[PDB]
Amino acid sequence: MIFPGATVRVTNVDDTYYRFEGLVQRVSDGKAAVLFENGNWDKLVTFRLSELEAVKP
Repeated sequence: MIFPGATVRVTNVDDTYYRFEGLVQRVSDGKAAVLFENGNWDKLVTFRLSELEAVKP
């Protein structure tokens, strides 16, 4: 149910971006590229779907 444009939260406690929320850019092969943003800072990271949970925008 995670699709491009959806907002997700990272749930893997061993990940740098644990609990960060970002926008899904693309989904393929059971993985999703997520864009995190904060002012002039941003980071694009690919996660396995099992490391992400859908949340409200």
